[PDB]
Amino acid sequence: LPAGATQERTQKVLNEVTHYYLTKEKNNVESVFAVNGFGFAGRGQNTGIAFVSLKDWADRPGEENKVEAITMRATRAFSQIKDAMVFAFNLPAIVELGTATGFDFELIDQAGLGHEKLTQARNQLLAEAAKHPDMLTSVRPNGLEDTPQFKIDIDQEKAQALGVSINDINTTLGAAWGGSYVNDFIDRGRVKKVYVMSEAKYRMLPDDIGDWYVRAADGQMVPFSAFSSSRWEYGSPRLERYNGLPSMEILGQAAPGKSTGEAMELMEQLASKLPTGVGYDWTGMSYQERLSGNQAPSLYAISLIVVFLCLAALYESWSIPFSVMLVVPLGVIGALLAATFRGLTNDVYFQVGLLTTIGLSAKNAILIVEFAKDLMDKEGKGLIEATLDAVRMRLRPILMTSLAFILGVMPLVISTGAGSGAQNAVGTGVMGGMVTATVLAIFFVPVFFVVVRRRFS
Amino acid sequence: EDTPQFKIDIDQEKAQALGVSINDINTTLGAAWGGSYVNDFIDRGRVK
Amino acid sequence: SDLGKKLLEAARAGRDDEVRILMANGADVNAADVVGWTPLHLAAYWGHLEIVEVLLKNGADVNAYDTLGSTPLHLAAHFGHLEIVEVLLKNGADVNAKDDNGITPLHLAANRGHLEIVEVLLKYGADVNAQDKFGKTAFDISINNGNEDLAEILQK
Amino acid sequence: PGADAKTVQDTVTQVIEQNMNGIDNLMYMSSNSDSTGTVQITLTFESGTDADIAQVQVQNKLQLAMPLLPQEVQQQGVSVEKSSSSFLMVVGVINTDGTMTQEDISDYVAANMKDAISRTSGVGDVQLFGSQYAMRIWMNPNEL
Amino acid sequence: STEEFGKILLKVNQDGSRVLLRDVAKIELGGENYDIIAEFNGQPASGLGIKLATGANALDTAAAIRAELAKMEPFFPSGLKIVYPYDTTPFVKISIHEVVKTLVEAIILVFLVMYLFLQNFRATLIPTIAVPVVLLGTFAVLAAFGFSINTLTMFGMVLAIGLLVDDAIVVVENVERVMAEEGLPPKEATRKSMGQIQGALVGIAMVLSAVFVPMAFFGGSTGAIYRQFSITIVSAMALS
Amino acid sequence: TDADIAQVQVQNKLQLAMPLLPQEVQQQGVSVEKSSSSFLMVVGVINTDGTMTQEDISDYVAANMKDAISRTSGVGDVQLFGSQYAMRIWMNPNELNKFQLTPVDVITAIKAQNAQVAAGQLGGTPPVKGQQLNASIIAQTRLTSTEEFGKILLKVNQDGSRVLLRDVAKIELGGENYDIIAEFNGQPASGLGIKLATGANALDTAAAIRAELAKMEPFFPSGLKIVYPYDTTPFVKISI
Amino acid sequence: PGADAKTVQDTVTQVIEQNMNGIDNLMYMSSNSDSTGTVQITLTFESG
Ligand SMILES: CC(=O)O[C@H]1C[C@@]2(C)[C@@H](C[C@@H](O)[C@H]3[C@@]4(C)CC[C@@H](O)[C@@H](C)[C@@H]4CC[C@@]32C)/C1=C(\CCC=C(C)C)C(=O)O
Ligand SMILES: CCCCCCCCCCCCO[C@@H]1O[C@H](CO)[C@@H](O[C@H]2O[C@H](CO)[C@@H](O)[C@H](O)[C@H]2O)[C@H](O)[C@H]1O
Ligand SMILES: CCCCCCCCCCCCO[C@@H]1O[C@H](CO)[C@@H](O[C@H]2O[C@H](CO)[C@@H](O)[C@H](O)[C@H]2O)[C@H](O)[C@H]1O
Ligand SMILES: CCCCCCCCCC(=O)OC[C@H](CO)OC(=O)CCCCCCCCC
Ligand SMILES: CCCCCCCCCC[N+](C)(C)[O-]
Ligand SMILES: CCCCCCCCCC[N+](C)(C)[O-]
Ligand SMILES: CCCCCCCCCCCC
Ligand SMILES: CCCCCCCCCC
Ligand SMILES: CCCCCCCCCC
Ligand SMILES: CCCCCCCC
Ligand SMILES: CCCCCC
Repeated sequence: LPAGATQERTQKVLNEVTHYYLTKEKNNVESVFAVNGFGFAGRGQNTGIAFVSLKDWADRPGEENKVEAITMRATRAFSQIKDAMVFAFNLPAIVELGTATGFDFELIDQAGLGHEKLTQARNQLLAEAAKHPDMLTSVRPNGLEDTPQFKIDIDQEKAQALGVSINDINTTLGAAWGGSYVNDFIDRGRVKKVYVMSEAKYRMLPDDIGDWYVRAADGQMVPFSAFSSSRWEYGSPRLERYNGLPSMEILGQAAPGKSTGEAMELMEQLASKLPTGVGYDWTGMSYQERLSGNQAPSLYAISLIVVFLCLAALYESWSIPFSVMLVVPLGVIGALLAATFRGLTNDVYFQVGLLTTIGLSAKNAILIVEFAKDLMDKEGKGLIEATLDAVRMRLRPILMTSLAFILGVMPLVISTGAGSGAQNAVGTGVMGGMVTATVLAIFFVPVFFVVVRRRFS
Repeated sequence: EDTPQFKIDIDQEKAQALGVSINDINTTLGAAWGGSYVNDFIDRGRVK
Repeated sequence: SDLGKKLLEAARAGRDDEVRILMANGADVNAADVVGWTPLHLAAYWGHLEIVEVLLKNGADVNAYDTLGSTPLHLAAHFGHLEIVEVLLKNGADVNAKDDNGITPLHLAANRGHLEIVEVLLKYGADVNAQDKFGKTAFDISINNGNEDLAEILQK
Repeated sequence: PGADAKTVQDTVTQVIEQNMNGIDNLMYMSSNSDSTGTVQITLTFESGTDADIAQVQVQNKLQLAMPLLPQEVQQQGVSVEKSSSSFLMVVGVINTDGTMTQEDISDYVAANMKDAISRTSGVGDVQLFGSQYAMRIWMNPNEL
Repeated sequence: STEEFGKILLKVNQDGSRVLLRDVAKIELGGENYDIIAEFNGQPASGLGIKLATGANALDTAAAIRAELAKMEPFFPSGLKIVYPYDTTPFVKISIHEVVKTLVEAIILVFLVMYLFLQNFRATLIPTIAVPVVLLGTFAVLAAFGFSINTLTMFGMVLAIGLLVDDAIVVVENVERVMAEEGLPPKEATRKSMGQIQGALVGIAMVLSAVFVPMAFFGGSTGAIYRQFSITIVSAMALS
Repeated sequence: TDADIAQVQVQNKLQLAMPLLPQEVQQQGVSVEKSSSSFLMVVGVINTDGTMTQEDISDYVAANMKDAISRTSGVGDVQLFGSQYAMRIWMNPNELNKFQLTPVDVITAIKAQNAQVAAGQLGGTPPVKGQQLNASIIAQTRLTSTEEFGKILLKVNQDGSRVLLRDVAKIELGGENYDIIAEFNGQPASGLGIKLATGANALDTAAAIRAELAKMEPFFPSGLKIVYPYDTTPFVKISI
Repeated sequence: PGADAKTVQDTVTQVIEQNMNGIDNLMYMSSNSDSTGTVQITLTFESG
């Protein structure tokens, strides 16, 4: 709900949200856990969450009754609710990763500018980010905006004049309006807290301030009206800090067809043109990528170098290794085809699948080149004779493993049930890759072996 | 090495006679000549 | 209304082009949030000069008062927005307007030590002898704050 | 309790943050001070850091900063915990016949359910959704 | 008690009447704060957010929690009901079973494929022995690394069966070929067959290690996920 | 000996002693540190434009630099060569006696009138039904300037005249202490004496310190400049 | 100090014991609260 909205206003929206799910989605939704006064963006009366629990996977048949489809209808249905941002969304598989394409930017007060100047600098950065929709999408603050708050100035002179101590004033106000944890008591053999506070009806409105009296030194009761003066100002209901300095967290993500790295480079460029004493830094997933991205080239390099050196030792040859190593794309093309045409992503299950597909195609290729090479070395056969005999001997065991394994992953591909997201991500990239790895390698590996032996004669 | 130091003796009877509390004497002597950290304030956004 | 609250948000953020469009579409200038703040209050507070001028052209109450009796001139005078103070006064802002505490724009301008704004308020006929609920003048504030420059001007 | 964001930040968050020195393998530190009287300071450490050492080192530096916090905050307590979002499960407890408020159920769960679940095999941590009872004195300024 | 707090003496008037705490305030047992209103299908609610301990079995703990709640059932007041809005256990139970089904079916499919081509039951048995020895053995190596049975390590194994199945098929097929082409007895045929491939199999081990082992050395959250797949696939492939 | 466990054991015991220590000693912050006794390096800070005094530079280092260096891994201890600013109330006993006031009156006024008060909310939970308004109540906040401290009202005389704190004391920003004063080649300076944490790598920590110092330099005021008057690490790097 | 066993068990021993859950390698926990107001809570861990 908008800022300054009460618990009761939020409760009314949550009741509509609960009602929709128990009405429109009564075939799917088992329960709605309506938590008023709690949001991840920040605490406060104006926010809430409904944790929707569904019926068993058996009782929700087809794509119409899955968390994808219900999230869509729910968000769309709640579009019309006035004075409320209300949207449904699925949980991430693991909570702590966030999103790929997404970044986590910290805008930092580096020179004691203050809250308001950091707010202006953030608006300036948000404005510039919006002017690059080709590169950055949903560039938003993670925090809360300033809200009306009731500034009350205790007049020290009039307080001393009337003989009312400041401690009696501040305690009266704080205890009544804020509450005061006094001490503990024992309830049925369990230590528990004692709170004093005003009954609701005397701590609701600015008029109620005047109904509170403080006893002076001379025994006369003095209302707050006598020694106080109040006015509305704006102030933060949530002040963020990063590494001990005032900060404002900015979330966002790279626009479609852009890498996170590019989006981050623009955010650094735009941030360099912010006012004096406004720094920035990357946190969470962004800090993680910025360091994990530096690592990749080394590990890709070291992997490729050691593979070559192992094959070089196996074949006793600096050139022959290339005949095996050229198989890599034959597996990867079918994986990318199967993944793209099924509308899946380049996820970790797909990526590790490429290595197993590359490994098994590399394995097949190694035994073709081994048989061919030994026929030339031991039995003095010709390149083409040895190659044609090698691929003949290896055709059966290649087609057997592939036939067994492609049937082995077939259920994971067509799986629609519980945990089907991961099964699809594993199965689709492997099945597709194995079809091309098998089909192409039997025709291409002999080519690679012959072309390489000719080139290095 | 040891060094000259100013020994001051608060006469308890004379204090009780004049109606001056020992807390006020020790706070006055200590705050004035030694210094007293009273509470915190905010200097350009930082607690000091 | 729908546009009333979009004008409240737009006036606060200083989104000049959005206010222009909302002014065309007849968004309520007299729209007020829970504490009783109009767009002109929010423009006067956050120092958005062009929006103050646009809202006044579109018949916004220059002497609108919040739930504690504070006007836009109070906010502009308090937060040192010299151009807005002058524009509000040109469009007939009550220079001697008192909030529920008896605090005038002169008192607030004096307290935060805004010299130019005190001089402008005096030109448009500010009661220098105006007293808050505690009987304090702008002079009393200048003495207590120890602003010697401000003490000279208020001596008449 | 009753504290605005700035009051929390300027008496609690800054004082704690200023005392987070001499802890090993800290990558970064972030904090929220908000108007519900709450502060939350998350210290994130290097991958492969012993979480128990990271937690005791944070706790130890806090204990020495505790005398600098307000009397009200000292009283409530300042909690140092390892950060885990992943729950094994959420057990919900409800009243279907209108006899019990949410505060009534929460007190029952604290007193008669929470501890036995905490003591159950493989249970690493139990969090109560609500609070056990408090003796609430609801003051009346007219009678006062 | 609320009764005792009600009787707290605030002052004694001149006339002699006593001002108690119940005279100036309403004393009730309530919550510590009123910021959250929890509700479950409209009904007032509370609950326990339960977390799994370091090195604990998620399925055991869930079963153990349910046994403890069952013992608390008869002591609940009227209207009190346990509900399970969030529980990862049903999902994990299915995740592990679907992987175990895939590995069992994978070995069954090899039996069928081995019989289709080679067409004798003795040849079909050799992978049916060798593959479960490796899959089972992988768990022991997972225990050496202090790993759990989880979504990553288990899908790590179904990604690997292509490699584990091949090592079995390659050895048996090449013995069956050498016998068919040269007419040697099984013992001599196996000596010659392994003579052809044993150097290549050591080479494939060193090549696959070079592919997978570098996944383990990525840093942060992403690097920790790859390390689950890396140790699992390298371990299964090495035993194979 | 594990320095981590030694710190835990030493501090477990200190925590028993802590409540028996005088309140003034607790409020100065007791510290348990596991560092080398010797300095790894001194990071000096000077103003080349002579725009900032020794006291200004020392306050800048204390307020914008020290904390982040102190938090850096491998930094067992950081000595500030100078003092962070405090609000100094320099009391006059002649002017104090004139208005029948003591340091006890001054301290009580500074506590009463330099206070950050928790004042609760308009329309706070639990609310009445039909509440539309919800806003924080803001009462007294911490004083931010010498002017506001001077403005503190100690006493109102019988004739109505006000005794402010500036009437009985000189008020200024100035060191918590005035004991340490550093020079770099004769010119005004402050700095950080950094001692290496027990078992930490000197070179890696120095690198981390230099990395953190690079992040601050852009946001320095005009004239401020890091100099490196003492560093044990360059010799290690060059000699190897 | 000066609290009886029953009071000390309710306010200290159980409050501490409630939190001693889910520690690594805890075999068993034994504790006593006595008339002098002393608490001892001994946690015994797996061998090694
Ligand atoms: C029947 C079938 O399909 O497989 C069953 C059969 C199954 C593979 C079992 C898991 C596991 O004990 C298996 C081992 C290797 C366990 C170790 C030994 O004792 C073996 C002698 C035993 C043989 C098969 C068995 C008993 C199954 C599971 C997994 C159950 C676990 C979870 C997390 C739900 C399964 O049901 O999926
Ligand atoms: C044929 C190929 C051979 C290689 C494949 C081997 C697969 C091995 C996978 C691990 C299976 C053993 O895993 C073990 O399963 C049992 C029975 O489900 C679980 O048992 C637990 O969950 C089940 C299901 O909720 C409950 O009914 C039971 O009361 C509870 O204790 C154990 O917590 C788990 O540790
Ligand atoms: C820090 C050390 C790291 C080392 C890493 C290097 C890994 C090298 C990859 C493995 C290569 C295997 O190497 C291969 O081994 C076999 C052993 O059976 C050798 O032995 C060979 O000679 C016999 C002689 O009877 C032949 O019948 C047969 O053709 C072959 O086995 C090959 O000449 C060699 O090419
Ligand atoms: C036979 C030659 C070996 C080729 C495979 C070597 C590359 C993998 C190295 C590595 O450890 O990276 C792990 C990486 C982590 O994300 O996993 C992956 O993302 C999968 C590797 C990408 C696809 C490779 C094919 C490229 C075609 C040009
Ligand atoms: C190659 C098989 C070696 C198996 C070694 C098993 C190590 C036991 C480790 C026990 N634990 C999981 C508690 O660490
Ligand atoms: C049975 C062979 C397994 C070899 C796997 C090697 C994993 C290395 C672990 C790397 N790292 C220290 C980052 O975890
Ligand atoms: C990882 C690739 C290394 C490249 C090595 C080149 C060797 C070519 C020599 C061919 C000699 C026949
Ligand atoms: C690090 C890569 C080593 C490759 C050596 C190739 C030698 C070729 C000489 C003909
Ligand atoms: C035999 C293959 C082992 C590869 C080692 C890779 C380690 C990289 C460390 C940065
Ligand atoms: C794909 C399975 C092949 C098995 C055919 C039937 C064997 C008799
Ligand atoms: C003769 C084979 C050696 C293998 C080295 C790992």
